[PDB]
Amino acid sequence: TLNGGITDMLTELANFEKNVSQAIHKYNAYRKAASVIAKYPHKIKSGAEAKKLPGVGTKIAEKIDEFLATGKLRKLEKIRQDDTSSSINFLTRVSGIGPSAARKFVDEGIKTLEDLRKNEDKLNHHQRIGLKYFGDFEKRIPREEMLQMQDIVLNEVKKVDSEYIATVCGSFRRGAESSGDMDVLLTHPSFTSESTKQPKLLHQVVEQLQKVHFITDTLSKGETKFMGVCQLPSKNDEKEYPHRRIDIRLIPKDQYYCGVLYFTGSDIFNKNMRAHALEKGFTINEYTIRPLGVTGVAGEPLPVDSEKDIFDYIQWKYREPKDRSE
DNA sequence: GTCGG
DNA sequence: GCTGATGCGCC
DNA sequence: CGACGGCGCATCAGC
Ligand SMILES: *CC[C@H](OP(*)(=O)O)[C@H](O)COP(=O)(O)O
Ligand SMILES: [Mg+2]
Ligand SMILES: [Mg+2]
Ligand SMILES: [Mg+2]
Repeated sequence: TLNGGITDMLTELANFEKNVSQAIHKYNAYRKAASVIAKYPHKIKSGAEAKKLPGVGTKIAEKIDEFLATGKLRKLEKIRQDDTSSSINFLTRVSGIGPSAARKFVDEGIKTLEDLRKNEDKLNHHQRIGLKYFGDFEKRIPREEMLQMQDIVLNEVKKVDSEYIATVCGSFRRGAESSGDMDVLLTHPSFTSESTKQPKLLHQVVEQLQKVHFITDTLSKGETKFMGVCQLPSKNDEKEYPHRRIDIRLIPKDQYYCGVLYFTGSDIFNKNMRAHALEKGFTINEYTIRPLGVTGVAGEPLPVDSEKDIFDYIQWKYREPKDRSE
């Protein structure tokens, strides 16, 4: 838990700026600072010491001085006592209630868990499922359950078409001991950057996972991205496993490396790496790495035959998945 | 909130 | 219907 | 002082 006090302070400040202030760049600034301090292999003894790290400026240095002197932050003390703030911070924990919906709900007097359950007809489909599994979704998944979930998905995908490849990404591919959810990258040879030679490629997989009662609910679904809910089967007379979030992303098979880089994360690593790419005159998305032309208009996709090729282009030494976490 | 022209 | 803007989601 | 990562799906306004 080294500099755990400081990183917890910065995360709380980030969530405030995101949820209450709707200040996305302040949110990103706080999380970048939190991530760089988490990686620092010494007990920070001063704001001046922290300020030497990239992402920590004058204002974060001053808060760290306050926090090390007093073990708290008066700004955070006040946010915690503010009723609108604490109402908004609570509601934003429901899947599908963002900053705008939370403030809207608070404006209608809907501020608590009881208030939401009374007001189900005021909730869209996503929000109703977020409410139904509120408690379940705050639970982390042990790596042991992630391996059982992997076995069901990979085995069920093989049953639809042996040409599908399914890869579990997110914190699981980074080798975390627990995961917030299950992120699945899907490829099929019939879907490339050049041609969709078969329709319902994602649909057929979702349908098989519904048929064996693994996928239990849908939050959203298009041609390339599924967002839903799944659950491990339980034994005779055992308590049921919690319901879990599942994301499935179908990526063009020739663009697998850009796709697996994106879907492995972490989010903060992606933002740091894409920001660095821009500094080096390249743009990275889940599909391609492209050069920026004279104008600032992206050029043709560069050849990529490995994750490492993307690192090479922007002149970074390769980071294994396990080294891309916070 | 921070960084780099 | 379509297109473009916005909210909320993913890493 | 401008830029800050990039894009999928749901929803709604305007034509
Ligand atoms: C943490 C201190 C703040 O840094 P940012 O530009 O959010 C400001 O210095 C104080 O502003 P406040 O939020 O009005 O206290
Ligand atoms: Mg995840
Ligand atoms: Mg996910
Ligand atoms: Mg995540």
